[PDB]
Amino acid sequence: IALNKRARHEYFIEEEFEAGLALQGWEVKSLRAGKANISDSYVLLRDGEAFLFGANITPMAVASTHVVCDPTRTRKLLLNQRELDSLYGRVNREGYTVVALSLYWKNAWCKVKIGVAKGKKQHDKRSDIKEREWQVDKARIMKNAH
Amino acid sequence: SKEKFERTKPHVNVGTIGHVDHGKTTLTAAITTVLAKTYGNTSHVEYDTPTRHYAHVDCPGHADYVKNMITGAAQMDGAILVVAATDGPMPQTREHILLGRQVGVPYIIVFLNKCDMVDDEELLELVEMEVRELLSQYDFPGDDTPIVRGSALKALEGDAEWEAKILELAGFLDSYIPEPERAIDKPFLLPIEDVFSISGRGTVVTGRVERGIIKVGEEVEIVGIKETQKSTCTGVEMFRKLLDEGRAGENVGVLLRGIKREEIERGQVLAKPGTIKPHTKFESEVYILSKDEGGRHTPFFKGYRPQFYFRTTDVTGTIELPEGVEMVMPGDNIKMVVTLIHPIAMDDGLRFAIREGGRTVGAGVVAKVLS
Amino acid sequence: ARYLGPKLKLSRREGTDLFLKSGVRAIDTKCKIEQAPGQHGARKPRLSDYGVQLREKQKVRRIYGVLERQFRNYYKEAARLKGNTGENLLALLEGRLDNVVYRMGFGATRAEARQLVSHKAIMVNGRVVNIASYQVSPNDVVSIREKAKKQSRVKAALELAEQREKPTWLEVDAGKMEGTFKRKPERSDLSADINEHLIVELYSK
RNA sequence: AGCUAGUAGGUGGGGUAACGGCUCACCUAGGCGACGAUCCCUAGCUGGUCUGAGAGGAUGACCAGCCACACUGGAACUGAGACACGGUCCAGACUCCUACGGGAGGCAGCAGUGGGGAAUAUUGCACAAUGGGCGCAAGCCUGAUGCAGCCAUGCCGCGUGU
RNA sequence: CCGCAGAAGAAGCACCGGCUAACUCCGUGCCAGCAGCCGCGGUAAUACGGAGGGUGCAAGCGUUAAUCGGAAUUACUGGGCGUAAAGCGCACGCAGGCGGUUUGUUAAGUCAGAUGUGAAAUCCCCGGGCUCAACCUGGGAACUGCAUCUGAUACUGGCAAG
RNA sequence: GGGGCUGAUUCUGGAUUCGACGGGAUUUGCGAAACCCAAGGUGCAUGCCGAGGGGCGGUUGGCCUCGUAAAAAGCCGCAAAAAAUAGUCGC
Ligand SMILES: C/C=C\C=C\[C@@H]1O[C@](O)([C@H](CC)C(=O)NC/C=C\C=C(/C)[C@@H](OC)[C@@H](C)[C@@H]2O[C@H](/C=C/C=C/C=C(\C)C(=O)c3c(O)cc[nH]c3=O)[C@H](O)[C@@H]2O)[C@H](O)[C@H](O)C1(C)C
Ligand SMILES: Nc1nc2c(ncn2[C@@H]2O[C@H](COP(=O)(O)OP(=O)(O)O)[C@@H](O)[C@H]2O)c(=O)[nH]1
Ligand SMILES: [Mg+2]
Ligand SMILES: [Mg+2]
Ligand SMILES: [Mg+2]
Ligand SMILES: [Mg+2]
Ligand SMILES: [Mg+2]
Ligand SMILES: [Mg+2]
Ligand SMILES: [Mg+2]
Ligand SMILES: [Mg+2]
Ligand SMILES: [Mg+2]
Repeated sequence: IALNKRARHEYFIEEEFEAGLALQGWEVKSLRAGKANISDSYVLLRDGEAFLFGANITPMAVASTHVVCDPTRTRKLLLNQRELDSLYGRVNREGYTVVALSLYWKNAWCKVKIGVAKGKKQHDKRSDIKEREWQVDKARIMKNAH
Repeated sequence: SKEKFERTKPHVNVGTIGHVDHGKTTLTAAITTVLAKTYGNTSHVEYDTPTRHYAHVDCPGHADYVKNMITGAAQMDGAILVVAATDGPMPQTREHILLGRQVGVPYIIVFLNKCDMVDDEELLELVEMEVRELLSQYDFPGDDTPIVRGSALKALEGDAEWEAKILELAGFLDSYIPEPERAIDKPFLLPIEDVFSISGRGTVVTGRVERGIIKVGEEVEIVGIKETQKSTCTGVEMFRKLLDEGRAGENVGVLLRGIKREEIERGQVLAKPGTIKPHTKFESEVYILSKDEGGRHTPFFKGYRPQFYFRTTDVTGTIELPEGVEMVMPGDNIKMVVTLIHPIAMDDGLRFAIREGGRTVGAGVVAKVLS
Repeated sequence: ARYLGPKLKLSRREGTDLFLKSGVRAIDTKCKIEQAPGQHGARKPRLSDYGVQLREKQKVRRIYGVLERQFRNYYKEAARLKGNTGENLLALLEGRLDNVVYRMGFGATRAEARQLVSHKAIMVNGRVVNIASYQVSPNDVVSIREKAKKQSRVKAALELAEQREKPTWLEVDAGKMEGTFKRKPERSDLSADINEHLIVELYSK
């Protein structure tokens, strides 16, 4: 189902729809089988209706033994005109960040099940920052040694 | 490796690329037997004519073997069109003559088998006139070419008339093929075409010396696909005979030390050190015509992926053109930049062949190198 | 492989009277030399330990022109010998032929002395040598061959030699370009700008 | 955790260049073993080398002494000196040649080739010096040896400049 | 070795947050990515990629493979067993280990002296020659071992007395 | 060097791929580049030059310029007597 265990354990998905994406023959024919790496896809704002970002291509042996197929290749999300400016505004002033979740199939199209997830806050690093400050203070206070 | 070869009667290469199952192997075997009697896959037999020493290459006439046949004909200095006089010209023969003209074989001699299988004196003349007309229309020489009729398998049967006929055939072959030009001016260079592994001896690489000489004990450099390395030659030989130096223009086998059969493949060149460097992209001018020079008809566009055949082998390549040409429609006398996957040691002025779908599209001459 | 490259930056990295270039062209604290004032100039992070010892080893090596491996070989020989390891090491460093030429004055700089020794501008006991690592024994004489006499190279070096003080063990005449090396130096005569037991501690580590 | 009955010993013969169950016939029923017998796995040993202040630990690269081996195994002869490293016989595998009547072979020697590997050499020159064996001796030969080639594989020194 | 034109023909690698010698910027933004550990990297990375600049070695620099050291972390020199790992559930007892006090006698353990020996090679010390060195070589010591001859009788032990 | 073989989905006998790429039928809610005239006035006007001219020093008969008679002036600037940054901040 490609549940995206990261987005499951953190910031439960809230909104999603069904759409495909554009890709070349190199990074295709393996999503039909199912192999992929779509864990925490970092989809950000793109002028072309938020082109798909973050998720890489499956490491299946379709390589020409130079690269897998494409270390970085353009991936396009699909939306007529509904979420370019609205997505920009939501990311700016709401806290909801759209990420790709799963890869469902119409038996032909590898659908981008992008989910609009909430930006969850980082863990309290207010102990390790002080630990690092004490470490650098210890490294600096070694002056009076001859 | 037990005969000390004498560099007399300069080596000349003659190749039979005649019709399939029309007696090419039988003809070359008969020629060798009659010459060795009266004088005392690519099959490379040899024979010493009183005029010049010739190496006869029986090439495969099959269409699917055209890739190695390209080197066999580029290797070749004189072509022998071996065809049956009872069937006349064939599509395979036309393809072979087109390939020979595209690779640049100057001198061609036509031989008509099954002379005695026809009890007439007009059909042989009719088929000879037909093949002569074909040559004259396909940009080949004409009435100044020795045309040879006769049986190719009875030349080995006990006779005298056909033996004299085939001796006369060898005579004008050596007459019509004069002393060829050799290019021993620049440092040594030899493109590889075949690899053998001699037990107790090592790895040997076969090919026609493009330029320069090779003395026994000389250092040479392997330059080619994915690899540029160094090595040492020990025991220059030719047709299982002892040699001292290897001139340019003859097919010889050079013994290399510290060579792996799987590591060294066909396509590379044994050059003198510091002479040539492999490249993957280079600029070249193309010479395609409008429609009647192999090139396609429809106006194709960029992204074309043809095979760029070279002295040794070929590789799929991509072409990019400067601005000012929206389309790359046939009729391309312009210059463009060709990028290849496998690097091959190349120099300016190199002539390569552009092919696709089993047919030649156009020619190209290397103009500059972009590495 | 003698060191080659910048020298003022090399000296200001540590900050000492290591030695300078033979020619002088405004050698002073004009604006920024070793303790650069103005808007910056952090000179010493003040490292706790083993750092000053590493700096001492490096400054010793760059002054004498010796490499790390040869310097460690000299240290091992000094430790194997009797006496004090530091003074034995300094004795070997001074007995290196290039420093002998430099302290005799025929070498304007230590690098220049090494260059001359390599180019055979020096001879020992009436025999040429082209090794800057040769060790001279006491009561010996080292001469300059007739070919090196005509060098503005050497003329400037001998001119600059007499502006400094003179050592306890070298007596050199420039009328024949010859110097007698009588005894071996000690820590008392050697410049007291470095500590030897810290270096001993470092490579004994 | 038991092993061994030619096994422990003696009496005589034979055998060995010499002692001796080495072997034979008889008799005695012992011998070895908890300090590890018997059996299994691994392993060339030593002078030495590395790491260590030391006792210790690892290992046997180069070289030297000794042992064993020469496709696997068995056996004997010549020869003072072998169960023989470029002597002989035979069983087995492999390879090669044959005229298909029948024969040859064992690079763990110098090189060199195929395979393995992270990975390692030229099918050189010379008896010029030492040594080796043969010979009145000059003199023969020696892949021992010495020199040559490649590799920065390790140590040392010099140089790219003042 | 002598002459010949000209520096003219000859420098790279690793690292730069603490261990450890070395600081700034740009971009990505638990992503891409570094690493031996501590541990980094969630818009401001001296730690990631690049750039600038510094440091450590240098025709050699880093990763990996194996031994020892630090590991007193198999500890005899030189650990511990109530709660961290560790006193058998308890008792008897053989082989085994040790053993109260005094005398005599044995020389076994132990100690001393002397001899031969510990191959050469190698470590080390004093010197010498290769431009010093690497390397080679002379002499010396050492190789703490082993066996033999004679003494010592305090201690452990054999024997005889209490 | 050649032969066989795998290069999606039931060898797809159709996907607007709702959004990607040159641009487009259809009506227009648009002005010259989506689509022409100059239907309100306005001649100092449709429309052309071999060409000749500034404040210290040069000039691309001109990116300045004339209704082309030969004149009213732009672009570079610090080198000299110039406004040289009165030579090097004697600025
Ligand atoms: C053929 C592939 C391999 C060749 C290898 C290389 O070719 C070459 O690079 C070569 C460069 C000259 C090359 O690229 N050849 C490879 C590629 C290019 C082809 C070359 C030459 C041509 O010119 C455009 C060549 C045919 C040319 O046509 C002229 C006359 C036309 C003949 C008729 C046939 C043709 C075509 C034709 O379409 C035709 C027709 O019109 C009527 C009926 N039926 C036909 O079928 C004349 O005969 C010239 O010879 C060099 O020869 C090298 O030495 C090489 C051997 C390494
Ligand atoms: N009757 C006849 N047969 C011929 C003659 N020349 C060749 N052949 C036949 O050609 C055959 C040899 O063909 P081959 O050379 O092996 O085929 P290729 O290598 O493709 O040309 C033989 O079996 C002959 O029977 C001829 O002059 N007369
Ligand atoms: Mg007996
Ligand atoms: Mg073994
Ligand atoms: Mg043999
Ligand atoms: Mg220890
Ligand atoms: Mg220990
Ligand atoms: Mg403990
Ligand atoms: Mg416990
Ligand atoms: Mg208890
Ligand atoms: Mg219990």
